[PDB]
Amino acid sequence: ESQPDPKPDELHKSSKFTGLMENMKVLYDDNHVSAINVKSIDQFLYFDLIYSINYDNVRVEFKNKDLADKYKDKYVDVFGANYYYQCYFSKTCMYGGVTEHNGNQLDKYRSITVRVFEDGKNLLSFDVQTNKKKVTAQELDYLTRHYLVKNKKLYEFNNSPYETGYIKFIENENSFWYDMMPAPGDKFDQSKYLMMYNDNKMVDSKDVKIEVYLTTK
Amino acid sequence: QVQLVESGGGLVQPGGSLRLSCAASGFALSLYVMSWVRQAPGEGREWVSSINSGGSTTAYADSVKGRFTISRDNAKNTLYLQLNSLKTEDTAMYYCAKSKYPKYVPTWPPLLDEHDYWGQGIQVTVSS
Repeated sequence: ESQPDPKPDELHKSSKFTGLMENMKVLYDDNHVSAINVKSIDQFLYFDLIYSINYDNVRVEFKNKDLADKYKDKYVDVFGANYYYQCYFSKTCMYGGVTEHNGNQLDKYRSITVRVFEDGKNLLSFDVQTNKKKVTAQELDYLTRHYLVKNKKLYEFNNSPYETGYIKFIENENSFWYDMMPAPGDKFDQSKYLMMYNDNKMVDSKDVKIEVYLTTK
Repeated sequence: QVQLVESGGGLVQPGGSLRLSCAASGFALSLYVMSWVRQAPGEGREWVSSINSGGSTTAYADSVKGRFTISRDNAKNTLYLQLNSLKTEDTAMYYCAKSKYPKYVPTWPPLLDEHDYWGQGIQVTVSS
């Protein structure tokens, strides 16, 4: 089935987050994990895999054992938004971001044109690019937000110019979306936020459309 | 291995200007808030200034605000401090300090104890 689009007061409001939006911003700045054609070299818990990506140990956490079992010792590409603070390990941590390398490579990059709406109105479109036939939503989300942070100040040091935001992925009939804003209160926990990626959700890079819906204050 | 090496600084008359430079190696500067702290004779460490990883946000101690400017160049892995309108009270060893927390900012401005590496330091003297 397709995910119902956000309800009236379902989306997090940035004005109700009173901590430093910097802690969200830094997740969608230049720093990120990207590795091509690598295989796991260790494992901590039964739902993670450790990769060597100088080389750092990257702990990739999945939602369950089935996903870790699937990719253990398979040659993959890894792409995602990593964190350090309270990274539990025994170095950096991330969730998901894993795609089989073999059979998934494109000769030429595919472009996906993000459509950006502000209060319902399309003011901006821009392309993200990938070499992958099947690509994680995480990778596409990161690339989309990276552009919006640089160019639209999506996240600033203290807060955002936007009250709400969600990113919507559409593949033919089916769609799903992520809330782009922090939960309310004075703390932002990066590990909790990023866990949304632990399902390793994948989309087809030819068919997927990306729509971002922002509201202003 | 993590290294911070301060250079520049020096001796100047009151009202003058100096510049400090810190070359970072063994880590990516871009992951870290960076700070300048100083230690004047017979004093404890004093926080002077901080800059976030991006470069968009700077903070200064009251005593130096409007006179000093912190900046960074992540590509060159360097932190800078411009010291203008110097006063005798500014005489001190100056140290470049790295946040203990990659990709995370618990407090702004940062606390002195939220740094975990320092260089050997560079002398600034405003000669009386």
